[PDB]
Amino acid sequence: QPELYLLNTMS
Amino acid sequence: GSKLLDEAIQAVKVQSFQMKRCLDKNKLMDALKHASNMLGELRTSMLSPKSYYELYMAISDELHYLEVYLTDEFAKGRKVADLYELVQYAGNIIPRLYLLITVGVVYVKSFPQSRKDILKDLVEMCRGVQHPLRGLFLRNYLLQCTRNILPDEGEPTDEETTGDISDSMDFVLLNFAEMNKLWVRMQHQGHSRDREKRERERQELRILVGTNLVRLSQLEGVNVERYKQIVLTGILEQVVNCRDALAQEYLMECIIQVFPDEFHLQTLNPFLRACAELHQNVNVKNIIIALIDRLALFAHREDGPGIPADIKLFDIFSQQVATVIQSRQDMPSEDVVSLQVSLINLAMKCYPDRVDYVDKVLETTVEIFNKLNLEHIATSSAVSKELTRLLKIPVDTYNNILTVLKLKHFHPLFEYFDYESRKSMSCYVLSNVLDYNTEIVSQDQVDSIMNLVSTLIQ
Amino acid sequence: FGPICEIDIVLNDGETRKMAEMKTEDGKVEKHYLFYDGESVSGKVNLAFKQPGKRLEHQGIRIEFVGQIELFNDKSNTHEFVNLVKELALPGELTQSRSYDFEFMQVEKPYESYIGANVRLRYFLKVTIVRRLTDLVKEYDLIVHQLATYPDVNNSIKMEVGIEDCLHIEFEYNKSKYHLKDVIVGKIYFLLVRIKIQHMELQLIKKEITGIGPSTTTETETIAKYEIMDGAPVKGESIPIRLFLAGYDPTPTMRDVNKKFSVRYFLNLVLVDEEDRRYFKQQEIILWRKAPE
Amino acid sequence: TVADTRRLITKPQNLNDAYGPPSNFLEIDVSNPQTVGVGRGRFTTYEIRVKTNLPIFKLKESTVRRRYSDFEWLRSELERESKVVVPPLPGKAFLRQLPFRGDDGIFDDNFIEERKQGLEQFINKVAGHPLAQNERCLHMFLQDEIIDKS
Repeated sequence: QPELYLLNTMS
Repeated sequence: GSKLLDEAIQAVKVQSFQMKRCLDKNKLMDALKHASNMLGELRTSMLSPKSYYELYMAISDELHYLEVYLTDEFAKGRKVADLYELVQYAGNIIPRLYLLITVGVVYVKSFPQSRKDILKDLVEMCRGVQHPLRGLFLRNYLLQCTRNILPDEGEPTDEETTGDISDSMDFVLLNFAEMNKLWVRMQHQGHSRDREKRERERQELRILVGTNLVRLSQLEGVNVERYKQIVLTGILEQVVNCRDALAQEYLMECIIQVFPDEFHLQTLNPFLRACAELHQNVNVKNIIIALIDRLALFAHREDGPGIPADIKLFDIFSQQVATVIQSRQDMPSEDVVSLQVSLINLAMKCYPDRVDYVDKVLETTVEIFNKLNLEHIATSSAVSKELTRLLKIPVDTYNNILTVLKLKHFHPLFEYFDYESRKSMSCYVLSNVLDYNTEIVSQDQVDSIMNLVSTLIQ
Repeated sequence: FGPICEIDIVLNDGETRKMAEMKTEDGKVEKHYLFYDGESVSGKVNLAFKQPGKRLEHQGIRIEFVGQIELFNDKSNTHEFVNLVKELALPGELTQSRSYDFEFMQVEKPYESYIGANVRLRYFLKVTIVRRLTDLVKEYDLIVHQLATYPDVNNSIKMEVGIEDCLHIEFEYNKSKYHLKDVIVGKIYFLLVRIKIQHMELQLIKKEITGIGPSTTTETETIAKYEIMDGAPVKGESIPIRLFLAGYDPTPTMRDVNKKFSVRYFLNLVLVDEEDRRYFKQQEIILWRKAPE
Repeated sequence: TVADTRRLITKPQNLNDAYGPPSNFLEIDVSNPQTVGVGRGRFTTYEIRVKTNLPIFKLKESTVRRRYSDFEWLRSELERESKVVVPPLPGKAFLRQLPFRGDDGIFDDNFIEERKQGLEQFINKVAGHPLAQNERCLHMFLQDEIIDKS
């Protein structure tokens, strides 16, 4: 049900 | 509906009943769990600013019973270990920080060594609450709890205390900067069609931000040089850079009101340079007039120093009001003249002896009317209303009306009136020279009386 | 009738020795004597004879110090990692009550006692009286904690993460390794914010990993949800974290214990937007039991 | 020491960031229903009015006309490429097109009002999504005045 989005490691 | 408000205050009363119940039994951690539950009601977004304000006031009263419970308990030797830490266990941040502020001030009184660190902590940990409304009220609750305990100069000399006036000024200026941020933020939250409602809502909450400036003036240790270099510098930085007319207008007037006239004289050129930098929609006229009005009342107040001779008011204001009006994009003619009115009023109340100044306003008023390529100015027009009110001040205020007849540029302003107003104004001046009896008239003033009759009849 | 005999164990230092607590299933809290790696276990086995007149024919009495790992509530999966025997009596009789001294010298206890979902690790003394068809057995549980000192290296965790051209944030936790009553001091710094964030919270998550190789179960439990921000920030906005770990009573990190199971902790930073979409980044932290001075 | 007041040091916030207007503004209004056509090929169109300050949208303001099939087209385009579990639409009402009901069918006012709100519900959840903003169909739908299905 709840939308999870992993935060990407930034360059 | 407005049920929410009541339902909330019901639940507050339920939980604050069980709070004091546990406080009577000395069940502290059980008390704070209900304190947290009570404070849970401040997490709502559903209440309007007015409704929320009422809910805050309610909860602030209840927290005070807890605050005093702790303060006494600690003062009688029975101090609770790790209470500052313990309240931070609360999962929700709003309850957590209100409790942290409460426990904080108790620690400051009970442990003077920790004052600087705790104050500096409490102001910094409020950065958690980014929501405009809730953050404003949280940071307001910080400012009121800390009212009595901030460093100052007339203090007890307990040489294990920490923190001085400089830490107080940073404390409040920081809380100010953050509270003004949240208040300007309010302008852009929510839907775009409620722009007039938001600006009504923001207006209600201006007092919360203004309290910081008030709190700064209440510091005995804020002398004129600290005001010059730290406090006004601090405030003007936020004011010009917030680029928001409502905030700018409020806070600039709020400065004028809150700090003493001693400080205003030493900071005139900075303040008026700030006036020129404001947003176009700010009423700059009302700021300058209010400031002049406060300095007028300072000139006539005896058992006080009066105005220093080195502070040349007229030379400052004449030059700056000019520069301010230059910086405006579309100032009405009626407004420019309302400032010429108060510049006279300044010169009259601050330098009665110096008639030459009053005539230099009028000479400069002529230059204004002469420079403005003006259509015939009706009596119904607002410019005429003000030039009427301008000229009546020398007539109504002076003791000897013969002294008005010795003003060179008093009469040339009659040219710009309506036919109707020349007849009325000439009548009014001549009418006053009979209502008080006449002495023998000198050469310049015999000339002026005939010129007043020539405009009356023709 | 009842039982013919009742076995009781009593440790020589049972008055002075400190006890400890363990959270089992359905919130129960058992309290047992605390031991450390290298300590000796010694005391008395006391047999209370209940049925006077009758006699107890046995083929021997012993006492065992045991430390074992139990997996999936399955007796057949139990592995003992420590076993020490003391024979207390040769085959014989018991007419009356007797007591036996025992001493296990400088006992190795390489692991900390743990009770989880799919794993238990426990130590105990097991007295056994051997009989012709059915042994009288009595277990006596002990907690063992494993201690450690301040680590050689303890770098702060610092990291920029984000959603490209929507949200960039830099977070920092002051250490990689925290003791059980330590404090997460940290900050969140917003570099770019083109979403509307409602709130942000720091979570502490416990993972319990059991099995070997492709045989791997993981049991996740969220031990804390700690709100750290309320409302929408802009860029340049700093948000302070101060999370006290004393309030959640966690276990230490336990890594490949007996090559059977792990238990690991994670700081899960979670932001939540106006439409309830949820953005997160997980970071392992090591928890460790500090040796008191 | 009586209280743990530890915090990490922070970079002061630049004043232009603190006071300057936020970078996350996005409101979409589905509004003003109108019957386009006569007789058998009648349908309702709605005015999709956008306001924003995100750099991924080409126009900070736009106003375009849309049909319920256009909303159905968008949701089908995003379901195929985007890998975003797309929110539902208010519903295809087939039984409302059937004849001789006790209401005006697909042009009932309660139906149109409830449809209209459900479209605003849909479009704000989809247009706020990060992964949906990268897709070309969303900008085609919101800011081009006619959709090009090819």
